[PDB]
Amino acid sequence: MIQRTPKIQVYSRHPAENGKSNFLNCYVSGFHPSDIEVDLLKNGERIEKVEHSDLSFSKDWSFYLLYYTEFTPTEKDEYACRVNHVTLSQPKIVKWDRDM
Amino acid sequence: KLSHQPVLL
Amino acid sequence: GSHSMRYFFTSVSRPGRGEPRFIAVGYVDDTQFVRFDSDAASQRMEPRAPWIEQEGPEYWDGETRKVKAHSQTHRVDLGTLRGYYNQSEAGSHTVQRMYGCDVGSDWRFLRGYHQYAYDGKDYIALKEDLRSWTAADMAAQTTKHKWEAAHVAEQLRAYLEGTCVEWLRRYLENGKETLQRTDAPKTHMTHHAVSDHEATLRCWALSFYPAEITLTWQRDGEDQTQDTELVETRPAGDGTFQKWAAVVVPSGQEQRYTCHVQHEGLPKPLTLRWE
Repeated sequence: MIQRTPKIQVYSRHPAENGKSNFLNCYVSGFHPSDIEVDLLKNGERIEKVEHSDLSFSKDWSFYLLYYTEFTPTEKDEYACRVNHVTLSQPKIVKWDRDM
Repeated sequence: KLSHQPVLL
Repeated sequence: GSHSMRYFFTSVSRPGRGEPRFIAVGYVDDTQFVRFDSDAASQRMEPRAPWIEQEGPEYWDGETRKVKAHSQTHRVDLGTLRGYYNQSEAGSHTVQRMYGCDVGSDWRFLRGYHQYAYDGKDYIALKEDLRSWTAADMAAQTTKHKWEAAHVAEQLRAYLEGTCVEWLRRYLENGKETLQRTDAPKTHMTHHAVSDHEATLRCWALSFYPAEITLTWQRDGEDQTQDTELVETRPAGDGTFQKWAAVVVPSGQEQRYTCHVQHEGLPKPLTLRWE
């Protein structure tokens, strides 16, 4: 049984602009097996209106999923993606970095 | 369109 | 350009929790257009792209029947592979299947695929000549011998070279406004001081379709890979894709570096330089 740990990217659909409606994305890829827990966080708290893509996989058989939610960024709100998978000893949190 | 071929491992 | 149609099937056993989970998705190029989920309420193949919704009830009935047949065979496959590998009924295991076809810019057949994985590793795969199989290990030799004596590959050759091509053409035509579009990347470069000594240059490509793209850094016109970082191409969520590539450079030497962007929607490759 090949296990592979998820790669995680957190980013917005459109260039972020404060006060402007947008989508927050958490893209998990390259992982195996397919069971995975993914949450989107606003100031550490779990957002409830999150949708995700249908499970699919790449040429090397590793799975990928997009989780996403509508959001309007501000100057001071912090967003993040929390991911749990059998290859992790504890959930991994990746903060959203607009300034890239 | 999906295939209809019977394929069993 | 070239195009493809692909179907991806994931089957996961759930010991003590009833039937195995089964998910099927279908793609034209980088656009998903159908899905089926064994745990969903409808128990039907469902549309996931606007252009496929025009297909009438005979289409959806036929695809639903075939995807349920695929689900029944994968249910048995899980039990079959557990035996080949002498595994207990206690653990969860994953079977994956992919098949489909690629065509060239004239939309004629280029390559067909039909392959399986078990718990994340190759199990068996149809070879490019569409006559023979690659068995990944000793257990898969059993399947290969059975499929060879039954001429399984010859029947699949007909689907991959026939039905698959014909319906890929039909989808490409019915979905022409989106499937045949080529959205060139929108690009820009950012600059961040890491300290007073070095800076990160980041080359961005946004809202492009299809996913295929090449971002490369050059220094003085020569390809540069040291001190670079490149992320996986990622979906924007609106049907387009995003990617960036970065290089860390000595401060005062930013002007030596160029980012080069290759994409099928560009009439010419782009060259970006800082400011």
